[PDB]
Amino acid sequence: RTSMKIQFKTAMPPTEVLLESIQSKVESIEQLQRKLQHVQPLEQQNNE
Amino acid sequence: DSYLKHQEIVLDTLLPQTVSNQWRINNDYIRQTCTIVEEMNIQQRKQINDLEIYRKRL
Repeated sequence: RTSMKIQFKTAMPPTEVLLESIQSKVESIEQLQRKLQHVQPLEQQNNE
Repeated sequence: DSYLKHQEIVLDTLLPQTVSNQWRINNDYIRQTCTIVEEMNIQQRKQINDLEIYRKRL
């Protein structure tokens, strides 16, 4: 319960600090992934 | 994130390479279609000429 308190408070601070910086970069990285899924689907129809 | 941009651009280069060769094949077909379509037009005109010519003789 000391650990859970101490650690998870650190985790939540590390998470929210990361999240603020990395949720933006996630969206950046994840919206780029969706572009492969359309860049592939067109590729096949053109090859076909 | 930078790696993903190198990965993405490669796909769309192939989209163009396919696009160009696909339009290039169709481009060759087009000329063939117009070549023969004329020849068929020539044939039909000559066909109709005989059709009435043979009548007007008889």
